[PDB]
Amino acid sequence: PMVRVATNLPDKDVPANFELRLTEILAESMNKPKSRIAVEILAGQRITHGAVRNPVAVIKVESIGSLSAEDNIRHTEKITQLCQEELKLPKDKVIITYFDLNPIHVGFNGTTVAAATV
Amino acid sequence: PMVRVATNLPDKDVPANFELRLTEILAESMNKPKSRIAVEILAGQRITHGAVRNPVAVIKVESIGSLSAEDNIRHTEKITQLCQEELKLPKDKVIITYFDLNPIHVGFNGTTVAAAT
Amino acid sequence: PMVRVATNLPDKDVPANFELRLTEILAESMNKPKSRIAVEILAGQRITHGAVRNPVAVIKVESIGSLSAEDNIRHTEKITQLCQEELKLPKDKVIITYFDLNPIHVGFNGTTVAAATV
Repeated sequence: PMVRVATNLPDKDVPANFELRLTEILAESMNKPKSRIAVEILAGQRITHGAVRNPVAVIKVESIGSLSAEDNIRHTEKITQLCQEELKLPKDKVIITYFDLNPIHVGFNGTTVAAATV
Repeated sequence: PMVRVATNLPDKDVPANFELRLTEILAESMNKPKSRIAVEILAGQRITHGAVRNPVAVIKVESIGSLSAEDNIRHTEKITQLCQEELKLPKDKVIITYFDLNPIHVGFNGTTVAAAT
Repeated sequence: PMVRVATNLPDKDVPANFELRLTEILAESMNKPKSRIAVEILAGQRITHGAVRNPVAVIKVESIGSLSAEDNIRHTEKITQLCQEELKLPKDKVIITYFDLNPIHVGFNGTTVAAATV
């Protein structure tokens, strides 16, 4: 999984261990190994939501599978909870998009995932 | 809807009200509430186009619906016009990608849009 | 094609000609004109992979076509090679996602690509 978290909160408010907690949470929720999870944090961004600069997080999650309708309810609960605890965001200021990728559309280790598997 | 605007133009050239105008324009063009539109601006970025640093804006629009073939002509006209007026970019330096998302693939307010609707 | 390269390597380690080389390589591999290739570099980013801050590159490639199963093997090899030569990344620290866009979903020159073509 590849995760991008963008917030208008300053970097100061995103704790040093946030990426590590998000990695653990998604490893468990998605049944994926930590060694295949990347997290990018962009803080202090110019973001509006509803045309106001209230604190907000916009999150993108890409994965090959583990993104069923039921799975995404669980991932959303867990990610939203982490944002509430660590960033003090309200739930209506956490926006997540999930991209369920075909293995022919992911390169890793010098080839596609499709070309590396049975 | 979630909109990301990246440009190699300096932040100076992207006026303070750009996000607000883009919000209004897309609320009207897509028939969605302003309160459900997020805009991210990344200015002063390291971007090339044609392998040199000519001014460019690269825009991503994610939405559940309101992204039909006909809709996207309209959105493109309006977004491009705003970039012409406010950033002084030519229309061939405004590149937009639209992602039409299934409601099971969007989390908001602690659950998926599908599960809430 | 619209290409986004995010790395936790400092900007210093991403040479000034990286975008130019990537443009040429993808123009050739994807049979697309240089004048329709944009490359964004985000360097010095807060990125973890496997919950560590080891050097990593996360790359997104969007295009109308030129992203078949076979094409993507080739693109992955060439992009990974460039990252090895210029950024000194190991191949298991280069992650690429490919998005194959319908022409109705791309705005360019003030209209959609679909609306501008035969």
